[PDB]
Amino acid sequence: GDGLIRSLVDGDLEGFRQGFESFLDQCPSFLYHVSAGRFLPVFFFSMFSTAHDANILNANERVYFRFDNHGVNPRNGENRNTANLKVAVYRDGQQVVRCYSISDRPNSDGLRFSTRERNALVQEIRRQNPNLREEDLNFEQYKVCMHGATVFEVIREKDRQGRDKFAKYSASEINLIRRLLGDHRLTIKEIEGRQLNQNQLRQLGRLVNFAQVAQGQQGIDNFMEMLASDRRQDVRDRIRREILPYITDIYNNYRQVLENNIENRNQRFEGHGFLLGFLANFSHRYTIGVDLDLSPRNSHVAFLVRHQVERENIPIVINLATRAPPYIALNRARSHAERLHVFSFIPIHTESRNTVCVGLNFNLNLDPFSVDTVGLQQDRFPLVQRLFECLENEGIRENIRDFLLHHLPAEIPRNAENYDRIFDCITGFAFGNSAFDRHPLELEEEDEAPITKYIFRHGDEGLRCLTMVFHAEGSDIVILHIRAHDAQQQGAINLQTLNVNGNDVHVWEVSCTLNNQLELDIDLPNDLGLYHDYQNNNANNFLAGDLVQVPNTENVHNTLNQVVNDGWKNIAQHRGLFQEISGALMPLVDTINVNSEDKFRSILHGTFYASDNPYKVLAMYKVGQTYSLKRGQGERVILTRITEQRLDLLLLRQPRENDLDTHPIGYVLRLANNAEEVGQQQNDARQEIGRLKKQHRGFIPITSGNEVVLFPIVFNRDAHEAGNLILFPEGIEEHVHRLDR
Amino acid sequence: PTQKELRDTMSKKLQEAIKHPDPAVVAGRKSAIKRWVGVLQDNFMEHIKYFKGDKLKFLHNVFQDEGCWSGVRLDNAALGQRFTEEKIGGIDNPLRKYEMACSYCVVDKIHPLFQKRFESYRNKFPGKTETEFGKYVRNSLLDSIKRKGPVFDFWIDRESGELKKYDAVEGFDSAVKFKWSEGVEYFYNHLKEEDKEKKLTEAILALSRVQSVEKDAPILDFCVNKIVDKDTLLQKLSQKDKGVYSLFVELIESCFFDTVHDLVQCWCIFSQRDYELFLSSLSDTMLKNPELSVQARSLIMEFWECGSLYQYRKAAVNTSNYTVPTSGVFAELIVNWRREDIYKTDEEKEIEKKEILDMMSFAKDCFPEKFELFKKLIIRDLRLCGREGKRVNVDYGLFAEELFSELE
Repeated sequence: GDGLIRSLVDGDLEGFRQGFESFLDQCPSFLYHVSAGRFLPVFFFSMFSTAHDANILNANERVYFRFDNHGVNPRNGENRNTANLKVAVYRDGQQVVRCYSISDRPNSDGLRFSTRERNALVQEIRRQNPNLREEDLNFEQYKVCMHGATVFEVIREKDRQGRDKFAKYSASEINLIRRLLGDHRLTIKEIEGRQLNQNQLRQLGRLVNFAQVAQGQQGIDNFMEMLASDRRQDVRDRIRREILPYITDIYNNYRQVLENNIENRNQRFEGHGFLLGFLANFSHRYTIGVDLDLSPRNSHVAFLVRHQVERENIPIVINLATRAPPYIALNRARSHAERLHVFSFIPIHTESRNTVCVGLNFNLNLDPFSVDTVGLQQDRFPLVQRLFECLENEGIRENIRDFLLHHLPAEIPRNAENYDRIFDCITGFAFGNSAFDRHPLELEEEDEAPITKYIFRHGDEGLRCLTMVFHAEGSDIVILHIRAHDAQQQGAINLQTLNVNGNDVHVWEVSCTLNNQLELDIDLPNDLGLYHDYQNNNANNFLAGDLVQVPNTENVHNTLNQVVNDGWKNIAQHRGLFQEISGALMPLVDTINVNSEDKFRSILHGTFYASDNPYKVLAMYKVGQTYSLKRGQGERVILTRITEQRLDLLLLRQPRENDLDTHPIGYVLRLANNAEEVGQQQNDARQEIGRLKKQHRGFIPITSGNEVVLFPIVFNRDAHEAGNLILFPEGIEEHVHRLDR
Repeated sequence: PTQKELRDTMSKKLQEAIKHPDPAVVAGRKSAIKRWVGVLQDNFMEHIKYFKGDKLKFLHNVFQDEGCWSGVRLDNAALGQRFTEEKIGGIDNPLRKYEMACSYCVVDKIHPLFQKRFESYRNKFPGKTETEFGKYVRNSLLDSIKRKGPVFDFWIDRESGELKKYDAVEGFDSAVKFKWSEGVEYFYNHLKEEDKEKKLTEAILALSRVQSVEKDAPILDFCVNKIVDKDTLLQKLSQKDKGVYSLFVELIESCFFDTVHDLVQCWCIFSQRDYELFLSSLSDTMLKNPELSVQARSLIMEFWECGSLYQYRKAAVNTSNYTVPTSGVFAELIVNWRREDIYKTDEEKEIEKKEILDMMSFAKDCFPEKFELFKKLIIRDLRLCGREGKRVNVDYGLFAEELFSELE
């Protein structure tokens, strides 16, 4: 590479485009937040304010900035926390002043540099060059924007005539005029056309001011070398002694500039943009990977620094808290770290058993950060076992809820518009985990009991409730309900089919409800009494429906042992795997109701999780992005369209000393509601695989081998027999994809 | 809560049973409880997670027994017999006896305890030979218990059901691969007297890695303290990349302080970064286990006042690029000095003072033109970073300024 700020300052737009393209691969979730407050502007500010300290730019290459805050909306007159970033660079002895405008919006009002911004800029230039001739200065105005998330453009505006090379007003100026006048709904032509009073012009001149960034007392040239290590103690010391003190100092130094001329700024997203910028200044020199989680109720960022393909380097997890104690922020960082294998791709790019956690609150005067180390290991959650253990032990409900919620794909938002998606994923995941559990129940009193699983089909064909029954032979029975917000039927499930000696056998119920706020609530377990008393007391209270026994699925576990290992490139082994899964689901197709691709994917996800092999299974895994370009016409417009590529299911082994090939297996899943819809679904799945084969750098850090297995899978809802339930390619070779290193 | 938090709630509850006259023993045995339960990862917490009431009173009676201890470490043989008794002190045994017989190598009881579990599990079942069904039930049972660790699949043959017998060399190599502390000790005793020194060296090298886990450190302590020629071992360790460093930090964080003292005195090498990290590790551990303050502090002063390490201590206090390599060490020492959560003699506080002051005097003399910045940096580490045992909303930087005043 060559450097993002370096390529920008030098005017090498194609070098900046290719460089920013590589950073977008390093931070796959960057684009989701470019339109959230000042996330994008602060990102670029950080990159510029820390470049002198990183020796990217010389002291000769002066950098001047200004935050062009948008202000009130012309449509509703409400405050906005968005802004534009105006940055210019001047090297003494040069006649070129390169001016840059950064904003989320592609053509936001005031994005162009204003005449007053030019006067405020040249004012700062002469604090060191008092007798500089401004007529000899040639201004090169550029624009950089990304919006949607799907588009990223770099534009070099064409040369313009005098007094037309600069716009009349910036975003902040337009906001002040509206505030100085009465109307907030004044259009630009209105504002530009009205003659302004001399006092109003003075307030406009006092509003636009530029500031200069310079090198500090602490150089950060080798700050990423300090983090590209395998020693947790080293990485811990470097973050606590050098790295974070610098970031805290720079953010607190420019603290007043952030809060000026802005109301209700998003401190979460701005603080995260500042951290990403610091890292982006080293993106061209190191293989960095950033996993950002900025969804609601989440403020985490996990990154891993490497020189090339080191497999034991220490990840770093930072939680940013706007208004929280430092210990509280560290707690949140530790909680994310313990579940990092479910959430993040970072435990895939490193095999380290520890992670450095950091809780950060920029607002605190004392104790702004705290650092500690947390173990990093993949956990196997026994769903059926914890269900039985949660009847007499409190707190397991939290872990059971966390198990189901954390495995939800991060792509699916947890709002009212995706309620059915979330419900389909939770029920399908719970089914696959419980229906495909081969182990018996480890009882509390030094004993074990085999578990025969059942699933109940409600009389209402269109009811959103998954009900299963787990019978521990010789012990208690647990009825599990995963209900929607409106599926609150309390009729009893008939357990007459269960062959139960009376014993001390009790019937328990654990009910779960996904509410309208998208929170999964697990009620307190209830003892419904002894089995015989349960059947007699509910004689006229039995829910209409049928209790279908779950078939034995032990051969699926043995088959996955061969498929995940030596037979991962064998199409027939994969064909037999899904034929057996089909053989198990066919007696349950009507009771399970695989009515959507989410349900289909989550059933398989829970199946591969419960089985010892694969070691790791991920749903909706982002492999990477594709960048298509468009060039336009001096006026140099470079447009980049970004399209994401995701794998419905990715199955991975664990890297071992003898075998570092994780044997990556990817499945593209589709659902066919009718037998006529089958051919279109298969073709669509095959087309997606062809596009996945265009991705390479996304599959390279996931394995030490040079091939990936990709298969198209289609669920045939209207299948007559089990042989056609899950449709697998018959082979009439396109599943093995060689990787280009 | 988090899994770490559940571990400490069980660690702190099990620490109530520890009662000894010497404060140093009580606090060293408390560290062994945290090692037994697990700190950064689960150890025996897997078996005692749900233990409540009389179940905890059983473990309370075990750890309060002097016979289950050997100084500050647990007597594995004593624990093995206690954890396989039907009841002690009138309290029933809440642990799974077969799993305990496997973990502590009670080989006389492993097979009869497994057969009890096998019979009660078989009797819960309704095309396959009765012999083949028993092989299936044995495989299903062993695979279930194997979820908690490979030790529970180690002693029972899956084809015949008989108790497996192992050569000491094989069991020793398996216990290291399993990171099985108790198993490493059992097979060492059965090793040939000529194979003992060679086997311990292999284990120390293998587990002295950057990717080490807390479970490796008990094995390392046992193997190091039984090596006869620590000199020859230190030579082979130096050839391995960061082998000396990895062995050092593993015993430090696990509070194996007596094992490190004897190691640092022998050959009174390692890099400068290794040197600085030993101090940082000790200082952190000092805060995570404040009752071991003296022991950790004494180890710092040995690393610091080692005359052969003169070239390392000077660079440690060399202020460069707005940082000094030991700012944290100084800061963490100050935090210990102002610790009001644990009672301490005023004499202790005082020795703790002159302890720090002597180190600041070394930095003042070594680099006086940089000593003014040194000061700003030290108070920086004390106001920018929050640490364990550091009280909230109080300026620990003012305390450092107090010491600087006394210094001049």
